[PDB]
Amino acid sequence: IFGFLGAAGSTMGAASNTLTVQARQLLSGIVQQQSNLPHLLQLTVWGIKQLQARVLAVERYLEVQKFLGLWGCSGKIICCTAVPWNSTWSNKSFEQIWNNMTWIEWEREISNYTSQIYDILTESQFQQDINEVDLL
Amino acid sequence: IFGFLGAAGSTMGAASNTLTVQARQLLSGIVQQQSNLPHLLQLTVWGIKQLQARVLAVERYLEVQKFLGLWGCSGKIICCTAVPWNSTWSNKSFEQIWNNMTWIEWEREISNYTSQIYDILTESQFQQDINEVDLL
Amino acid sequence: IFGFLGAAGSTMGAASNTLTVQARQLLSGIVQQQSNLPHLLQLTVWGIKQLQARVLAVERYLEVQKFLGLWGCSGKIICCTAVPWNSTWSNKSFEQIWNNMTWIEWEREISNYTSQIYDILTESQFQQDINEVDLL
Amino acid sequence: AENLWVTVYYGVPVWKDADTTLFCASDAKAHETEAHNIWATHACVPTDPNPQEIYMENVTENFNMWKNNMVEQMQEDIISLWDQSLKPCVKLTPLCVTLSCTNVTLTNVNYTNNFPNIGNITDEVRNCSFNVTTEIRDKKQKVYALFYKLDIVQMENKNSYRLINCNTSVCKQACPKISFDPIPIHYCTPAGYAILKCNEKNFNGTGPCKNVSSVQCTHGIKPVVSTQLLLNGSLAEGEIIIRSENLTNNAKTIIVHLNKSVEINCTRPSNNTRTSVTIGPGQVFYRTGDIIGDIRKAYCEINGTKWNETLKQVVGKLKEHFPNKTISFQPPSGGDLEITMHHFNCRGEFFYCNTTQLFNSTWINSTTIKEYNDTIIYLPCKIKQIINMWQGVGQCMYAPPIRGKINCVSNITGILLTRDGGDANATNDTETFRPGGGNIKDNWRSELYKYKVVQIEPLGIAPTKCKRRVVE
Amino acid sequence: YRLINCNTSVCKQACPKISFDPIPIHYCTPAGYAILKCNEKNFNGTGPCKNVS
Ligand SMILES: *[C@@H]1O[C@H](CO)[C@@H](O[C@@H]2O[C@H](CO)[C@@H](O[C@@H]3O[C@H](CO[C@H]4O[C@H](CO)[C@@H](O)[C@H](O[C@H]5O[C@H](CO)[C@@H](O)[C@H](O)[C@@H]5O)[C@@H]4O)[C@@H](O)[C@H](O[C@H]4O[C@H](CO)[C@@H](O)[C@H](O)[C@@H]4O[C@H]4O[C@H](CO)[C@@H](O)[C@H](O)[C@@H]4O[C@H]4O[C@H](CO)[C@@H](O)[C@H](O)[C@@H]4O)[C@@H]3O)[C@H](O)[C@H]2NC(C)=O)[C@H](O)[C@H]1NC(C)=O
Ligand SMILES: *[C@@H]1O[C@H](CO)[C@@H](O[C@@H]2O[C@H](CO)[C@@H](O[C@@H]3O[C@H](CO)[C@@H](O)[C@H](O)[C@@H]3O)[C@H](O)[C@H]2NC(C)=O)[C@H](O)[C@H]1NC(C)=O
Ligand SMILES: *[C@@H]1O[C@H](CO)[C@@H](O[C@@H]2O[C@H](CO)[C@@H](O)[C@H](O)[C@H]2NC(C)=O)[C@H](O)[C@H]1NC(C)=O
Ligand SMILES: *[C@@H]1O[C@H](CO)[C@@H](O[C@@H]2O[C@H](CO)[C@@H](O)[C@H](O)[C@H]2NC(C)=O)[C@H](O)[C@H]1NC(C)=O
Ligand SMILES: *[C@@H]1O[C@H](CO)[C@@H](O[C@@H]2O[C@H](CO)[C@@H](O)[C@H](O)[C@H]2NC(C)=O)[C@H](O)[C@H]1NC(C)=O
Ligand SMILES: *[C@@H]1O[C@H](CO)[C@@H](O[C@@H]2O[C@H](CO)[C@@H](O)[C@H](O)[C@H]2NC(C)=O)[C@H](O)[C@H]1NC(C)=O
Ligand SMILES: *[C@@H]1O[C@H](CO)[C@@H](O[C@@H]2O[C@H](CO)[C@@H](O)[C@H](O)[C@H]2NC(C)=O)[C@H](O)[C@H]1NC(C)=O
Ligand SMILES: *[C@@H]1O[C@H](CO)[C@@H](O[C@@H]2O[C@H](CO)[C@@H](O)[C@H](O)[C@H]2NC(C)=O)[C@H](O)[C@H]1NC(C)=O
Ligand SMILES: *[C@@H]1O[C@H](CO)[C@@H](O[C@@H]2O[C@H](CO)[C@@H](O)[C@H](O)[C@H]2NC(C)=O)[C@H](O)[C@H]1NC(C)=O
Ligand SMILES: *[C@@H]1O[C@H](CO)[C@@H](O[C@@H]2O[C@H](CO)[C@@H](O)[C@H](O)[C@H]2NC(C)=O)[C@H](O)[C@H]1NC(C)=O
Ligand SMILES: *[C@@H]1O[C@H](CO)[C@@H](O[C@@H]2O[C@H](CO)[C@@H](O)[C@H](O)[C@H]2NC(C)=O)[C@H](O)[C@H]1NC(C)=O
Ligand SMILES: *[C@@H]1O[C@H](CO)[C@@H](O[C@@H]2O[C@H](CO)[C@@H](O)[C@H](O)[C@H]2NC(C)=O)[C@H](O)[C@H]1NC(C)=O
Ligand SMILES: *[C@@H]1O[C@H](CO)[C@@H](O)[C@H](O)[C@H]1NC(C)=O
Ligand SMILES: *[C@@H]1O[C@H](CO)[C@@H](O)[C@H](O)[C@H]1NC(C)=O
Ligand SMILES: *[C@@H]1O[C@H](CO)[C@@H](O)[C@H](O)[C@H]1NC(C)=O
Ligand SMILES: *[C@@H]1O[C@H](CO)[C@@H](O)[C@H](O)[C@H]1NC(C)=O
Ligand SMILES: *[C@@H]1O[C@H](CO)[C@@H](O)[C@H](O)[C@H]1NC(C)=O
Ligand SMILES: *[C@@H]1O[C@H](CO)[C@@H](O)[C@H](O)[C@H]1NC(C)=O
Ligand SMILES: *[C@@H]1O[C@H](CO)[C@@H](O)[C@H](O)[C@H]1NC(C)=O
Ligand SMILES: *[C@@H]1O[C@H](CO)[C@@H](O)[C@H](O)[C@H]1NC(C)=O
Ligand SMILES: *[C@@H]1O[C@H](CO)[C@@H](O)[C@H](O)[C@H]1NC(C)=O
Ligand SMILES: *[C@@H]1O[C@H](CO)[C@@H](O)[C@H](O)[C@H]1NC(C)=O
Ligand SMILES: *[C@@H]1O[C@H](CO)[C@@H](O)[C@H](O)[C@H]1NC(C)=O
Ligand SMILES: *[C@@H]1O[C@H](CO)[C@@H](O)[C@H](O)[C@H]1NC(C)=O
Ligand SMILES: *[C@@H]1O[C@H](CO)[C@@H](O)[C@H](O)[C@H]1NC(C)=O
Ligand SMILES: *[C@@H]1O[C@H](CO)[C@@H](O)[C@H](O)[C@H]1NC(C)=O
Ligand SMILES: *[C@@H]1O[C@H](CO)[C@@H](O)[C@H](O)[C@H]1NC(C)=O
Ligand SMILES: *[C@@H]1O[C@H](CO)[C@@H](O)[C@H](O)[C@H]1NC(C)=O
Repeated sequence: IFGFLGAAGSTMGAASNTLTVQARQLLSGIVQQQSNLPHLLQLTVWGIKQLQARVLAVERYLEVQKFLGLWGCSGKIICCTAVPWNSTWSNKSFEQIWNNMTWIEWEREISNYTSQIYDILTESQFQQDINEVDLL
Repeated sequence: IFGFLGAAGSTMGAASNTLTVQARQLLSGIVQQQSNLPHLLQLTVWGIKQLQARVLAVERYLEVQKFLGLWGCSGKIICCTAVPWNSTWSNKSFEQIWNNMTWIEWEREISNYTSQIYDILTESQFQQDINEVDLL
Repeated sequence: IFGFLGAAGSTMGAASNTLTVQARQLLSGIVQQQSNLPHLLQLTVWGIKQLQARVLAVERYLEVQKFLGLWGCSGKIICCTAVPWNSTWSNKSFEQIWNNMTWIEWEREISNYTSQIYDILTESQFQQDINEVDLL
Repeated sequence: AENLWVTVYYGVPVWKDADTTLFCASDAKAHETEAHNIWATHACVPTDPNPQEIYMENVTENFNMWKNNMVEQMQEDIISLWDQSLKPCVKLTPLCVTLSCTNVTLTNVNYTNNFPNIGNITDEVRNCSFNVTTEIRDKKQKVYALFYKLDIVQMENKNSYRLINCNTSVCKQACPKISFDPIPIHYCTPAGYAILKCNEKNFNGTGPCKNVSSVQCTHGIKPVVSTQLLLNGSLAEGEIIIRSENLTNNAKTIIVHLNKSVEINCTRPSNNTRTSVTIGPGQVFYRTGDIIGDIRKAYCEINGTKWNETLKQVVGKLKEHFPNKTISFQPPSGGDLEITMHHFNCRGEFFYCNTTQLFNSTWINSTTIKEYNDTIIYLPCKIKQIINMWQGVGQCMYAPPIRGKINCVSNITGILLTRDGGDANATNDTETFRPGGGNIKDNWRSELYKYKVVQIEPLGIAPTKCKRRVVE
Repeated sequence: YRLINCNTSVCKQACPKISFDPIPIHYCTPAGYAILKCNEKNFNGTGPCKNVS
């Protein structure tokens, strides 16, 4: 098994079996402890910076949840929807991707159309539900 | 074709087709950036007024998430529960509602029944799967 | 009909139909109000504890969501996955548990096998979902 | 059997002990009076008019005093409120100069309305005319003021005095527009936690409680401060309670809680006059100018027979923990001013009431009744203006003079005791108790003795017969 | 003579580094709140605005 970020350089396919370890560590941390011992410990410089950490912790988790909340499969690790490729964001075939290209490098290639990917993905989830309302 | 709050004045029927555009902007905002330049930079009133802004952003959004969680409609822009309207809250026929009854004044008409609809829906979800936990 | 936390001492089987009462009061309290009436009230020692109070409310509720998110039972109250229970944590029969032993005692009774179990659920969810991608 | 599968729940009523942080919640009616109070300032969230007292019957939880974490948080809160309530106020650093005092001569009244017939206030105050600068720092002027003897000490060279505090700290005077009125405070936990209240009547201090009642948050808590006797407390309902973690141990205090109240009646019958003298740029000083008219030491009146009845009751209750001993009371045996006194603040003025004759008794077997008729008990009480409510954690403070007449009644709940050591054969089957003592925390542990913060863990888990369906 | 305000309260001398020039400010609400702006021209104190954006 692998630990935190234990396969960031491994191939696409072999890095698809270590997703669960990183999902868990996205909020768990030592910041939960208030202080070793609680003058004015509330406004102490070591206290004002710690509070900033806790707020940044939830906002970083909430950011991912909100996007994954809208895409219609909240509460799952892996998930596929019904948006077919236009095949111009990445014109590479299957085995050429999942075998020998890596995750870190792959994001750079597609990082140029994500703002046009997140929006189009959300509309599909909304579109599916509209057809369902007038179905039954 | 409509921006933020674009169709808030439009009729019931044509307003639903712009629910997503008013949903992507519940957390994203100007607060993402740090500052013009990072005295009491962390202790100025805007050093705490900004912090008060961030904590209200997550709390106000995530409050809505709580009600979506219980009703089972998590991860769905449009949901479909099984609470039968008993015509007591409002007995306008379906045509009279979705034709030219605009959104902003719709649920103000039902405003005396929010405190009970938000409770009866929770029970309906609870009774659905208690039958399921002893059926599988 | 019960009150909040009103059946903790009751038997587990008869306390399995009042969970919505507890689940409905994780955030909805009194902290949501800003102040009774507005010289920089945001820095008074009384006013500096709401920040500790407010961020503790969310940071305690999110931990619940994170575990519910991964297990696939997100957006439900009484869910149930398909991971076997090999009885090494508790080998008591069906009737010996549900009807007679209370909730608090049961939680204490397996409090030392939780961390192993919490890791088992997520892995069961993940590898199950890998089948789906390897199915179509 | 083979069909036992994990079934995660959500919303299970399961709690585990922990420690959290609370916040003030003042009463709606008791707030918004343009008072600018110290404890329950305007920053408190309005309370819930309809608190829920949800009765978890069928259960048991282990409470504990002397370890309830809530006392520390609210003690720190009181300290912080007291400290910040003096920051906007003015300092008194130009006053640390030598004084040229003189014992008082005045053409005051002689009728004195001598009903108390205890004593007029000669030698209790000193006419001291010092000499400090005006707004322009190059000019100094002679101003006279009246100070109590407790605020004045002599270093050397008799007929030349000085302020007491000027070798330890500087005491900012209270801003005259803020009062010390004890407003009820409701401590409320953030959403996600809960507060458990042991509802038993005859509740002894520690140990399990089998009648737990849960509330969203506690009732009003009086932030009143006192040294030798509890003031305006909450009476117990069952009977008189004697609270101690180790009655055998004598290293600590003993909290006595009553179920029948006793009313105290203490007042200051003489006027002082408020005259303001500037000291520098934008800094003003309020001094007792010259007393006129009635002159009498501030005294407290207490119904004697009620005191005798309460003493009989508490002796009867302590008669079970010391089955054969003889119980008697003695005045405080010495130490600093507060313990050797009765300390309580009313209407912006601090009092130090002797209260010696309240602790002079010896109860042997309750064989003979202390049959006497109703005579009110009158006890002297000095007045001090340079206050130090805490040793070194708080800020030394100088209450401004208050003019007119001060008359407030308190209505007493709790008494602080302390056992005394001894030998096995040397003792004459006798144990003596002395009142006084106890820190500020000992006052609050007599009120927060029923609540314990808990944290909710709504993640339940238990085997069932489910099996999640597969997707084809 | 003496200073008029040296006796009533305390007076400070502003450091020359800080400038009193009014720089334009844009007030902006946290995410989850909208600002309504009436674009009607002849709009006095109150009254409904039917041109708000
Ligand atoms: C245990 O519980 C016991 C039961 O409650 C409790 O006993 C009660 O204690 C409270 C203490 O607050 C008592 O209430 C006070 O009574 C005061 C009596 O004052 C006498 O002398 C005055 C002259 O100085 C007279 O004017 C006055 O006549 C009238 O005054 C009141 C008018 O409403 C009224 O209460 C009187 O009965 C009478 O009708 C009386 O003869 C009273 O003065 C005091 O009022 C102050 O507090 C009010 C509430 O905040 C304010 O609304 C009011 O304006 C007063 O505040 C002013 O003074 C404060 C400093 O003292 C300032 O902080 C305020 O800002 C305000 O200041 C203005 O006025 C100043 C001049 O006074 C001026 O200098 C300032 O610049 C500013 O302009 C209050 O009502 C109550 O009577 C007690 N109960 C009984 C039955 O007697 C006991 O205390 C508890 N135990 C402990 C330890 O606390
Ligand atoms: C509270 O009042 C009591 C009186 O009821 C005070 O007790 C008396 O205090 C004075 C001095 O303050 C004592 O005077 C001298 O005391 C010495 C002590 O050894 C004694 O030997 C001398 O003969 C002389 O009397 C007095 O004895 C003492 N007791 C009585 C019955 O008068 C008490 O001091 C007052 N409280 C405080 C804090 O002062
Ligand atoms: C405001 O109401 C007017 C009512 O006339 C709407 O105008 C009509 O809109 C519907 C649907 O868009 C059309 O079918 C009609 O032909 C329109 N009639 C006229 C006379 O304009 C108008 O669209 C509404 N505002 C918005 C933003 O939809
Ligand atoms: C406390 O626990 C006892 C233990 O059983 C409960 O006693 C039962 O209560 C039910 C309630 O209707 C009765 O039907 C049973 O006959 C009682 N006895 C037994 C042996 O089950 C008691 O009800 C519990 N109290 C609460 C408030 O839950
Ligand atoms: C306290 O001392 C002051 C002065 O130290 C006394 O004030 C004096 O009063 C007499 C009588 O009218 C005047 O002639 C003096 O000029 C005053 N001295 C001043 C103003 O410095 C005051 O009377 C004394 N009070 C008491 C009670 O002894
Ligand atoms: C306030 O002014 C009086 C009047 O001058 C001072 O009293 C005398 O001051 C001189 C000046 O040093 C001394 O030499 C005298 O010894 C003082 N008189 C006495 C009887 O001692 C007074 O000292 C001034 N106040 C203070 C605090 O010094
Ligand atoms: C737990 O304590 C409560 C006290 O709040 C008890 O409830 C009271 O019982 C007495 C019995 O005579 C009634 O007169 C009161 O009306 C009840 N309510 C109150 C608010 O006092 C309760 O009985 C106790 N538990 C048990 C098992 O006896
Ligand atoms: C207040 O508490 C005292 C004792 O703490 C009660 O006095 C006892 O009352 C019971 C019942 O009335 C008697 O059996 C005892 O004999 C009393 N004690 C003594 C020493 O005589 C008193 O009754 C309580 N007050 C109220 C109103 O209940
Ligand atoms: C508290 O004490 C004061 C004075 O010690 C009491 O005031 C007296 O009240 C009686 C009757 O009301 C009058 O006859 C006296 O003239 C008052 N004396 C003074 C000095 O004011 C007051 O009544 C006491 N409080 C209570 C509740 O009894
Ligand atoms: C002090 O308290 C006692 C009782 O605690 C009071 O005595 C009672 O007084 C009332 C009316 O004055 C009588 O009806 C009772 O019969 C008395 N009972 C006893 C046991 O004496 C006494 O009056 C109080 N003192 C004052 C000054 O009010
Ligand atoms: C002070 O002690 C007395 C002793 O009884 C309390 O007086 C009673 O208070 C309640 C609450 O309003 C009233 O219903 C009673 O009528 C009062 N007694 C009398 C004889 O009238 C008083 O409550 C105590 N002080 C506080 C702040 O609770
Ligand atoms: C500060 O000084 C000014 C003037 O030197 C004071 O203003 C005058 O004060 C006198 C009383 O001493 C009044 O009779 C005049 O009417 C005031 N002038 C005006 C224009 O009204 C001022 O009061 C002083 N303030 C302090 C705090 O010392
Ligand atoms: C590819 O995506 C772009 C948007 O980034 C879209 O405009 C285009 O139509 C897509 N390609 C095809 C063939 O539809
Ligand atoms: C996969 O990429 C590596 C270099 O990263 C390359 O050597 C290899 O030939 C690639 N595989 C194919 C089939 O092109
Ligand atoms: C409909 O449900 C509401 C729930 O708030 C209830 O008040 C009302 O009486 C119900 N009417 C009927 C006819 O059941
Ligand atoms: C339908 O609603 C209208 C207005 O709310 C009311 O006047 C009418 O009586 C209702 N009809 C029925 C059958 O309840
Ligand atoms: C459960 O295990 C314990 C010891 O591991 C044993 O004593 C008990 O009999 C077992 N019970 C069942 C029902 O298997
Ligand atoms: C129920 O549990 C109690 C102890 O919690 C035990 O004494 C009793 O035998 C149990 N009864 C059954 C039927 O399991
Ligand atoms: C868990 O740890 C405790 C702590 O010592 C130990 O006593 C216990 O046997 C372990 N197992 C269980 C089931 O409690
Ligand atoms: C039963 O499950 C536990 C997981 O906590 C595991 O440690 C143990 O080895 C399992 N027993 C068997 C026989 O597989
Ligand atoms: C002040 O009182 C004391 C003690 O009674 C006395 O010795 C002194 O002489 C008095 N003052 C004057 C100025 O005499
Ligand atoms: C009052 O004070 C004077 C001193 O000013 C003193 O001589 C007298 O003894 C005191 N008592 C009476 C009753 O006058
Ligand atoms: C508390 O008092 C009860 C009353 O009888 C007694 O049984 C118990 O031993 C006491 N507990 C402690 C810890 O002193
Ligand atoms: C106390 O009140 C005023 C204030 O100085 C005073 O004039 C009056 O004479 C005194 N009261 C009495 C009853 O003499
Ligand atoms: C109370 O008792 C003491 C002695 O026990 C006695 O001297 C005193 O007079 C009694 N109280 C009253 C008011 O008589
Ligand atoms: C009260 O008076 C003195 C105070 O110290 C003390 O010696 C005495 O024993 C006490 N009791 C009586 C009845 O005087
Ligand atoms: C009080 O003392 C005794 C005992 O009760 C009694 O004889 C006496 O007359 C009483 N005093 C008065 C003034 O009534
Ligand atoms: C309504 O608001 C728009 C905003 O640009 C403005 O141009 C227009 O003149 C206003 N009035 C009408 C009638 O559109």
